[PDB]
Amino acid sequence: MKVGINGFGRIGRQVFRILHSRGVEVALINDLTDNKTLAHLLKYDSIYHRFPGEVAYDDQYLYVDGKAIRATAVKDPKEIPWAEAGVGVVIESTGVFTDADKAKAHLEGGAKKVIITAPAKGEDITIVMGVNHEAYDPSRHHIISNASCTTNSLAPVMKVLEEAFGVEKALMTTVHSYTNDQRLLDLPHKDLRRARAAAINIIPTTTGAAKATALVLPSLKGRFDGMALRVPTATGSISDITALLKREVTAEEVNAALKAAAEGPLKGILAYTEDEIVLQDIVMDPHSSIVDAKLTKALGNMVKVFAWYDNEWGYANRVADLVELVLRKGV
Amino acid sequence: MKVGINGFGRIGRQVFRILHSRGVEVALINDLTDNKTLAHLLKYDSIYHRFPGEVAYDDQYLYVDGKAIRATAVKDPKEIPWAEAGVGVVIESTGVFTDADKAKAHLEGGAKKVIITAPAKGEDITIVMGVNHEAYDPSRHHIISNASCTTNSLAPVMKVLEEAFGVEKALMTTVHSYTNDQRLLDLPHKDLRRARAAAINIIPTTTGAAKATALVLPSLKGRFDGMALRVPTATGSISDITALLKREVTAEEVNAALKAAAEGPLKGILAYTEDEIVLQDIVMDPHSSIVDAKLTKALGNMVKVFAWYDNEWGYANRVADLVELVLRKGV
Amino acid sequence: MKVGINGFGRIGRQVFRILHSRGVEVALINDLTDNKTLAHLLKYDSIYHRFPGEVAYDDQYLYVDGKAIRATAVKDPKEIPWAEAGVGVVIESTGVFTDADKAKAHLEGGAKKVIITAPAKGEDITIVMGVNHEAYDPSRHHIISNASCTTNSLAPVMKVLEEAFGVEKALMTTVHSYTNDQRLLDLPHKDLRRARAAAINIIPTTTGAAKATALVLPSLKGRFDGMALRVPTATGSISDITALLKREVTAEEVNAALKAAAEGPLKGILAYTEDEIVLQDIVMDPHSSIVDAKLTKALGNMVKVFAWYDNEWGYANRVADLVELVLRKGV
Amino acid sequence: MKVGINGFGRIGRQVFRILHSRGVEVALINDLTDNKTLAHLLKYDSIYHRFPGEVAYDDQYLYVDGKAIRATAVKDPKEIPWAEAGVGVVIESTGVFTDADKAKAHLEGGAKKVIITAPAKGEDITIVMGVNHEAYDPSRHHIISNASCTTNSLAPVMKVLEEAFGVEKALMTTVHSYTNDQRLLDLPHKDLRRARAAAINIIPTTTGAAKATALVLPSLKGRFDGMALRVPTATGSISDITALLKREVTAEEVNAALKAAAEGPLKGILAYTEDEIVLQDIVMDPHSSIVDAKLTKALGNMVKVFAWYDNEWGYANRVADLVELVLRKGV
Ligand SMILES: NC(=O)c1ccc[n+]([C@@H]2O[C@H](COP(=O)([O-])OP(=O)(O)OC[C@H]3O[C@@H](n4cnc5c(N)ncnc54)[C@H](O)[C@@H]3O)[C@@H](O)[C@H]2O)c1
Ligand SMILES: NC(=O)c1ccc[n+]([C@@H]2O[C@H](COP(=O)([O-])OP(=O)(O)OC[C@H]3O[C@@H](n4cnc5c(N)ncnc54)[C@H](O)[C@@H]3O)[C@@H](O)[C@H]2O)c1
Ligand SMILES: NC(=O)c1ccc[n+]([C@@H]2O[C@H](COP(=O)([O-])OP(=O)(O)OC[C@H]3O[C@@H](n4cnc5c(N)ncnc54)[C@H](O)[C@@H]3O)[C@@H](O)[C@H]2O)c1
Ligand SMILES: NC(=O)c1ccc[n+]([C@@H]2O[C@H](COP(=O)([O-])OP(=O)(O)OC[C@H]3O[C@@H](n4cnc5c(N)ncnc54)[C@H](O)[C@@H]3O)[C@@H](O)[C@H]2O)c1
Repeated sequence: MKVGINGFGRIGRQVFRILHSRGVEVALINDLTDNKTLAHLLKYDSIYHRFPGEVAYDDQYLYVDGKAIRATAVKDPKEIPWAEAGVGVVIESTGVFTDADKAKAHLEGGAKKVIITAPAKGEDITIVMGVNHEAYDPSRHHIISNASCTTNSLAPVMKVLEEAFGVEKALMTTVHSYTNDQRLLDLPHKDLRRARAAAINIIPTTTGAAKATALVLPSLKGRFDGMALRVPTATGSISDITALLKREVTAEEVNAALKAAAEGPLKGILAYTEDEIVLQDIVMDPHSSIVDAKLTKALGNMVKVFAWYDNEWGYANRVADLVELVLRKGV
Repeated sequence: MKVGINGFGRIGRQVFRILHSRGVEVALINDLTDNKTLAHLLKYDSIYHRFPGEVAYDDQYLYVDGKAIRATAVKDPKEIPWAEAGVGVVIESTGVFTDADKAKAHLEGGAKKVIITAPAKGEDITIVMGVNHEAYDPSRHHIISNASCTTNSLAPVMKVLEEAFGVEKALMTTVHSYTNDQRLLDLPHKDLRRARAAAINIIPTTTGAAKATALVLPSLKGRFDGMALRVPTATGSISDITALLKREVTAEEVNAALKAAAEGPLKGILAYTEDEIVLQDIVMDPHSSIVDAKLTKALGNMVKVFAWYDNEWGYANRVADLVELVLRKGV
Repeated sequence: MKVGINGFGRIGRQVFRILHSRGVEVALINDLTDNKTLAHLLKYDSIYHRFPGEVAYDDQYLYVDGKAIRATAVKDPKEIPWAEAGVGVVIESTGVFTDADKAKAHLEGGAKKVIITAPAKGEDITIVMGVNHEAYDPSRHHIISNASCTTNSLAPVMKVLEEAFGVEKALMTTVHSYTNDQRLLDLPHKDLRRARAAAINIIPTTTGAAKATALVLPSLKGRFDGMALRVPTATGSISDITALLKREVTAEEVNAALKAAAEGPLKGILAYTEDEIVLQDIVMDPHSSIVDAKLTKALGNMVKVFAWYDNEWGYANRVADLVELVLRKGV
Repeated sequence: MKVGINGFGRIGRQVFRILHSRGVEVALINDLTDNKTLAHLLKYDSIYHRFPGEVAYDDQYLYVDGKAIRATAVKDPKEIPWAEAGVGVVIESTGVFTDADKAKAHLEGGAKKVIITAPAKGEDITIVMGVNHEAYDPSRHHIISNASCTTNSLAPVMKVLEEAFGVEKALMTTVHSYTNDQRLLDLPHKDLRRARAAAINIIPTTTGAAKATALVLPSLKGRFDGMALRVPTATGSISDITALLKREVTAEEVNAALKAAAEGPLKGILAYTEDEIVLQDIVMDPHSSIVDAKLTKALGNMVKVFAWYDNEWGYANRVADLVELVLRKGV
């Protein structure tokens, strides 16, 4: 069937640009704004710049290189014209329908599969491409979570570590660009930390990306946890894992294990580099995790690995990848 | 009577800090959050830093320096206990009750005078201290307005220009720190320029600040206009004014007029300096507009003048000065 | 003859990327560092991202896409092997040999022309592509200045305002991203303003960009001047020109002039747009000036135009255009 | 005796303000620039703002509240009149004379003690106040190094972990504000990660701060190590310590330990808080390290702790303190 998107925001537009170049068909887009705003933001992105194609619109459609996309503005999933558009797969990027109770609503909209682009509650399955994607059974799995941007950077690295060396416990910190859940200047928020001026602060905040890695790598259940620090950058992040392994290693063995995963089984998902790169060098990179080899440290069995990831673009490519998988499998 | 504050935000909290240090007694603050958050934001400020005094709170009041202050979470100004609390002067800084129509609600609640800290629609009077405050009339003016931050910075200067030389036409641009009406990252908004990422962009935006100056200095009616460029700083702004005067002058003469005013009549509102300062140097300056004398240029009768202003602190001192005026004349 | 670049920094590398894609042959590059560093900085740029191609090096050469470019590290220009490399045209982008007398040293190295990529002093001719490029006389011009990034944005516009409406007086201000002549945090500088923290201030600094337009447009001699405000952005600027013209006009009228120039005689140099763009949308745009049509204001004869420019990319393209000109006309 | 300061930069000037507010007499300041500049730089600070005193100057002295303070521009330590000023303790804060063999010239010039505000090479001793100042020996120790901002932040925490539970191994990352050894925009540098533009990048960098902790807590030799991440903030850093302890602990045990140290023996050096603060909240805080109580986590015997530190102010205070001890111990 066709793909439909609810929530045309940061992940939403990026997934669109990507699905668009791969030649996947997006038939309807629903946000809470007029088509004129939907088309301006798609044409101009502050981070990824000019859209490479022609964008136009009318009161009911988005026109991209001549193809037409229904763009609506229904604040409720139930009433979104899924079936009538030919949409079997609904990417759900609003950020407000992560309880699978609420995401279920696209189904009686006529949608066949919902893919929550964030961690879900009561979903059918959480998938992280590269790690447990073979776990997908189209007979029983309909409401799928693709996990968070962070859990997708942790999982591929943790998997290599657990298989080559065995992991006993682990803690991690992600130093992350700010996102739209934060304030620009001091302002009321559910979290007294995120309530602060995102661009002139380092903001410690909680995360469950670590705990959630246990969903795709059960062996870590109860042995992985972490924290997050938000910093004044717009997109782009880095995961700082500190693992306690089951044997003694040297940086070279750890790096060598990561590099081989990156050129074999985890190809396209996990990457590995030896250059002296900074944040800007990984922006718009499509990998879920980019191992910066020169930073690895090992104190015997307490090792420390670092993986960069573009929380927008990389995630976005993962959503795209999943959608193609839900599709090739009969959806 | 006692001062209440509806809208505990950026301006709301600085005014409070200023009124608190002056001896005025605030008696109720209303916002949309809980007392914990309120107490917290008051105590810690990313820009003005720590609140100098003890702040605490129960599920009812905030205790600043032991003095309890009622605090509520009422979304409708009509349902606010101003009277019940002994609140004569309400400070409206939520920035949603700017049409004096809705603003009028605080009157039903028991208030006698409302002060909109923004450009209002349908107000009794619009005052800019130092310029036309001698025109406030207790018996007829109930819904005052202290104008915008930018308006407050131009007026003092324009007054000086007009009286000393006379203005024929004048256009201006204000380079201004971002504010809470902008976005962190590209997100929908009514103004498409402001839908964009605030901190990594120079954003042109429209401003009524020049036109609104004509309301306090009527001679400029239809003779003054401007633009605004929002830049990536969190507080502090500068006004670049290009005036076409009625006689040929030298920068020296223009500087001399502006200095004389700063030392005399406008003392306390207009400041003048010859030091080579920069943004951070005016952060937390209470003045309405500071003249950077070394930047004055003059081509005959065409002059260019600049004036920094701290859009949060400077402006908030004006609000306090007015609240304290409205009170010095019986509410 | 071939091109050689002296000073491989922000402008030199961009000019290179461009000369490179245009097929011009750069034979020798000189800076103050090793090839590993020249190669790395070239390969990874924070603003324009990965170099689209292969970069390698050795103790003696930089290999860009398989081509060998002699790369050296000589502090004195008299000592650069221009002759030994076959370099006829040198690009002087160090920023330290702007007094033509010092830049003369290049000719005593075997070089036949020098193009100072900055306002010069003592130059044969200062050329602003599109405005007065026809005056370059190969027979008599050898040390050519391409003027500042700002002058190049003011001249294409002022030229149009002078021919269609006639300019009588003008003052401009340029809100500019910071450059390497500034400081990261407070440090001594010849300029007490530039001595301050570039990324957290708005820094007023002086500029001769206005008076310089008078070299390419003699009619502005004694009639145009300005200022600059450096702000927290990496690259990209905007010029705010306030002109006093000779006839009364309407904004639409002024835009129409600009737009026409933009699609005819100034094609490729000047650009005109009507979309509601912000800074990020003009990064890596190749024009010298991009008229932001919706910003024009007009109070009779006093007009106000705004033109964006990317001080790195735009300027670089102009340097590449001048080099190609110099070459097409016989060295 | 009297204090002399070589290298009036970020640390030099903060140290002066501090020593000045304490009653310590600074007799001579040397740097490489003119007096006008030093004074202006002292008077106006982008981060801590205005110097709260009268600053004036003339061709040979600075004047802070009336006191004359000799000021000079001597490029070589050997040629400094340290003695002619009756200067006994020289604060070597330029950043180029951290090699004791080089800082030794201050002695030749007449001083008796040299305090290098940075990790040295060949120093008689390395002190980190609150941890090992009891080892300073006046008769033997003449060229003292006060360690790095980072070590001073790790040390007190490590001391408390080691004594309460015992540290097996531990690694750490410091998320740190940028500093003057980094670049504003891509420019050659020895470190290719630091050659990159500082204000728009998360720059990974090497630090020996974990290894110097062993110099003061010798039980850590070969059991401690780590990385640094520079971020687009101007001042303030946070340390993220992942320590493997000698027994199973709970977050409370650990914080209980740390709280107790702060209220007790480490008072004034270590601090403890349970508020949900962020970076700006610690700027200008005088403590070497501040435990963010709520950020602590523990997986059995693996713990993670976070401690903030204003790298200019916390440190300059430590520098002031050591100056005070070297004086009280007798020069
Ligand atoms: N940005 C990241 O780095 C990142 C990475 C991976 C996953 N995610 C997750 O993806 C989601 C989207 O985040 P994002 O950054 O794109 O945020 P965003 O705030 O840019 O996008 C949210 C969009 O939803 C729209 N919206 C709000 N309510 C709506 C509704 N009821 N129906 C239709 N449209 C509605 C908003 O108009 C907006 O365009 C969140 O769950 C987020 O946590 C974000
Ligand atoms: N920020 C400045 O530079 C500044 C300066 C001068 C004037 N102004 C004008 O002042 C106003 C305040 O802006 P601010 O910057 O303080 O913004 P803000 O967004 O920081 O303040 C708004 C606060 O009021 C609360 N509020 C919103 N709806 C509420 C309601 N319905 N009833 C009660 N409280 C509610 C919000 O939750 C928040 O606490 C605006 O009108 C603005 O245009 C702002
Ligand atoms: N940055 C811009 O926006 C821009 C735009 C227009 C014009 N310009 C002008 O062009 C020049 C370059 O500015 P930039 O921003 O590229 O500078 P930059 O600081 O980025 O680079 C200058 C390079 O010159 C090298 N260098 C220094 N001295 C040298 C020497 N004596 N011999 C050889 N190489 C030497 C430096 O090591 C450095 O790599 C300046 O004149 C600038 O004023 C800059
Ligand atoms: N800034 C911090 O975060 C921090 C923290 C702890 C330690 N330090 C260490 O302190 C030192 C200074 O750092 P800063 O950040 O104050 O640096 P900075 O670059 O601001 O200070 C340098 C000052 O030293 C002056 N100087 C340089 N060479 C000189 C010389 N030859 N003679 C006299 N004066 C000279 C410079 O002109 C400038 O005034 C470095 O060793 C640094 O690593 C800095």
